[PDB]
Amino acid sequence: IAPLVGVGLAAGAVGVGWALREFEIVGSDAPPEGLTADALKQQVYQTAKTRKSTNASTIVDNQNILDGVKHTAYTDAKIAAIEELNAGSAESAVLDAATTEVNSYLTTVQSNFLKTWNESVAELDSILSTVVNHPDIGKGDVFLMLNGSDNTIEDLLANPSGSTDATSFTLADGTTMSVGTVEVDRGTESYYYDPMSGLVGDLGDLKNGGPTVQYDGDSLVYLNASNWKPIYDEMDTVLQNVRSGISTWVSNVYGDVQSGEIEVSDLVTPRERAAMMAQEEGMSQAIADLIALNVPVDAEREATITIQDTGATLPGTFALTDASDGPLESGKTYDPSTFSGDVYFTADMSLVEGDWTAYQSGVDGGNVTLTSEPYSGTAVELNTAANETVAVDAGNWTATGNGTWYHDVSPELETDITSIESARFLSTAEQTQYETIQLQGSFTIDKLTNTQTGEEVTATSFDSSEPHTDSNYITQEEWDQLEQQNKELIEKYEQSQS
Ligand SMILES: *[C@@H]1O[C@H](CO)[C@@H](O)[C@H](O)[C@H]1NC(C)=O
Ligand SMILES: [Cl-]
Ligand SMILES: [Cl-]
Ligand SMILES: [Cl-]
Ligand SMILES: [Cl-]
Repeated sequence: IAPLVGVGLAAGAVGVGWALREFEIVGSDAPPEGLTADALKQQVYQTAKTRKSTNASTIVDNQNILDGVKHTAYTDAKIAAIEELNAGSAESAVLDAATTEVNSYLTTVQSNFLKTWNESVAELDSILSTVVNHPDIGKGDVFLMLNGSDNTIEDLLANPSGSTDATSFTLADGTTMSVGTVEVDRGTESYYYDPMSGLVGDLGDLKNGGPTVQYDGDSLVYLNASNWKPIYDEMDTVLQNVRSGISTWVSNVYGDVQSGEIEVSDLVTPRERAAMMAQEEGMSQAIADLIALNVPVDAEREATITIQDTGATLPGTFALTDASDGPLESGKTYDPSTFSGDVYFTADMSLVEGDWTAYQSGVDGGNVTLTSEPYSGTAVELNTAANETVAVDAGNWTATGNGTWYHDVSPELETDITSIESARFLSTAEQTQYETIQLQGSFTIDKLTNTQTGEEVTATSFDSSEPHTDSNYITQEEWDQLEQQNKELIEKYEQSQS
C-alpha cells in the first residue's frame, strides 16, 4: 500500500513537538538476521525509507519552525526575568534566570534533534551488522558505496552515541551529549558525519552526502548531514541571538519597568498549553504545536484543495511559516516549491476524496485490476457498466510483481464480466482523522469558506502573535494579547475538530 499523505496528497507528515518539549522518538527498526537475500535488501530499503520519512516529518522538512523556537525561548526567558524583577532582584540575577530558561528550553530542542539523528545512526549500525552477517549479501548489494569521484568507498560505518568514534556535543545547559556519526572509511583517514559538522566538502564524501539505499531499481538518500547542518546552524544562531538579545532586553527593562508593572506568573504560555494538550485527548497535536510555535495560521477560512498531480480533494485550514507566500486565493494554483517558507494543512483525512483513473476497463470474471497502488486508509469505489457500485479497502487489493493490483469482486457482483466506467477513492475511517500535513506538491484552492459567517470568500488572512525582540513585551497589554490570541486560536481549532 502507498501512504495517503506521501503519495495521494504529495505531502509530508508533520511532527514539531520536539521543538516545544521532550518528544517520543521512533525507535530503531533494523531488519532481522536470518532473512532471505531479497527480503533483507527489501527490508533495509523499507527501514531507510521509513527513517527518512520520520526524520523529514519531524526535523528535515520543518527547518522554518525555528523562528517559533526563538519566540518560545523569549516568552520563557522574559517571564523568568519579570519574576526576578518583581521580586526586586539584582540585574545579574534577572539575566541569569532569563538565560537559564533559554538554555533549559534550547537543551530540550537540541537533545530531541540529536536523539532523532542518534536513533538513525544506531539503526544504520544494526543494518550494517545484519548486512555483513548475511552470508549472501555485502554492503555494496544494498548501498551505492560511491563518493563524489564515482569511486567505491573503502567502507560505510555507523558509530552510535557512546562509541569511541561518536562526537561529544555541549548543550546550552552546559551538559554533554554523545552524537552518532556516519563514517566513510578512506583507509587510515576517515570522514565522520553528524548534524554539527555536516559533510567534509570534497569529492571523498558519499556521492549524495548520506548513504544511498538501493533495492529493485529504486534508491533513496537519507542520513544526509548536508540536510541536518542548516537546521543545526539556524538552531545555534537562535541560541546565540536569544542569549545576546535577552541580555539587551534585561538592560533596557531593568529600572524602567517597575515591580508590579507586568504580572505574568498566572499566565499559561502557548508552549505550556500545547504540552498540556499533548498529555490528553482532544484536537490534533501538530496544529496545537504549530500555534504554540507562533506560525501564521488561518483558522477562520476552510479551504477545499485539489492536489494537481493526483486529483485528491481535501477540506482544511492553512498555516504558513512565511505569510509573504500568502495571502492564498480561491481558484488559484500554488506551487509550494516556489514559496519562501513551508505550507502546512490541517485537515480531516477521513474526508479525502478523488477520482480514480488508474484501473483496467475489463473485469475478467470478477477480478478488477488497478494500474496504481491504492492509498492507505482509503478504498477504491468502482462503478461497473451495469451500474453496480463496490468499494474495496487498500489492504484487500492483491499485488503482482508487474505493478498491478487485483481483487475478486465476484461475490459482491451479479454481473462478474463487465467494464469499469467510473472509479473514485474515499477514506475507510469511521471516526475523524484530523492531521497536519506539509504541502510539497502543487495544489489548487477550489473553494474558500469563512467557517463562522458561512460565506464563500476569495482570499486568506494569516494570524500570529507579535514576535519577540529585545525591546518588546515590556507592557501588560502585550502579554495579555499574547495569552488571548493563543487561547482564541486553540478554541477555534477545538470547535472545528468536534
Ligand atoms: C478487508 O476484507 C475484510 C473481510 O475479509 C473486511 O472485514 C475488512 O474491513 C477489509 N479491510 C482490509 C484493509 O483488508
Ligand atoms: Cl552509500
Ligand atoms: Cl534523514
Ligand atoms: Cl554540509
Ligand atoms: Cl497531528
